[PDB]
Amino acid sequence: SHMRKIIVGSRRSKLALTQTKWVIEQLKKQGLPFEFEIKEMVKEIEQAMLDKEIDMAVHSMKDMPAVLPEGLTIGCIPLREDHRDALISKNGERFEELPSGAVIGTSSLRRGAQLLSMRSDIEIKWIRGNIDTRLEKLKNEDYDAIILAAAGLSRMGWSKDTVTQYLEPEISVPAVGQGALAIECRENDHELLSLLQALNHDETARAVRAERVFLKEMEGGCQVPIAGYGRILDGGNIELTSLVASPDGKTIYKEHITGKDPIAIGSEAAERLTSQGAKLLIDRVKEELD
Ligand SMILES: *Cc1[nH]c(Cc2[nH]cc(CCC(=O)O)c2CC(=O)O)c(CCC(=O)O)c1CC(=O)O
Repeated sequence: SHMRKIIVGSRRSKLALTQTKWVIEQLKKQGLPFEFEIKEMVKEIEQAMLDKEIDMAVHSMKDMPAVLPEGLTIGCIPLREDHRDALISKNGERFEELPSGAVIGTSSLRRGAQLLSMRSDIEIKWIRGNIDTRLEKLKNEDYDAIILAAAGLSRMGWSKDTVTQYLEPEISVPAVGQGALAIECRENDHELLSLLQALNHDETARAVRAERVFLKEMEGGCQVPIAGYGRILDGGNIELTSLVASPDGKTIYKEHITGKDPIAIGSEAAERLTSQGAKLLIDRVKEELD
């Protein structure tokens, strides 16, 4: 019959479309009268959305801006995927087993600084590309390993054949939002917001909100050696781990805070780390990037 057709904007990568289709398939489980169509197309997707050219988009949370444009919102955060960083070694060695001088591919200062904090006798080498391109570069270029998000590999069904070691937060604190998706829509799209409600995972959303408040107060992002991971403890409180590192791994600011209110705990984590010197570090790193 004649039902509202929800237009879902997506990037064209294998991963982007996979995450988008995942979300659509989950929403279909409610069996409500909506049709979904993907429009293959964060700031451009946002402009299209404000213009009503699309109704929603699915992004990786770790790629979301600190402030959404007025009139848009994160209308849903589904159950988190794996939050962890993953090591993918060409010849199968765990992190501690890689040979002295092993070249590990990442363009993330957060990742590389944490690895250099554990081992001096490795090299961190820039790499770019979508996940599949990076895995090919590992094979065909001078890298001994790469770091990827476990979540991306999982979404694609590639983990089994790729991951050498899942990195616990104790040794690589994840990027804020890693493994979470942001489903963005118009703030006034009440019908779509109600559809999205059943997919929202409150324990994930509250943990990520804490992470995000911390990142925004620190003026962090993907280009900065900053990390934050929140989870819900068995008693119900949120625990937030916050980290800033020097690019060379020699200086590490790392704290844990526990509380009920994600805004209060994110803000406190930020204040704590800023008093210790982590904000000055961030500002200096930004001065020495292009
Ligand atoms: C902030 C940032 N973005 C990226 C690239 C990226 N974004 C999303 C993913 C998939 C995982 C997810 O959905 O959470 C990825 C790719 C990946 O991490 O596998 C990065 C990584 C840059 C790199 O390592 O070169 C970052 C920065 C960071 O994670 O610190």
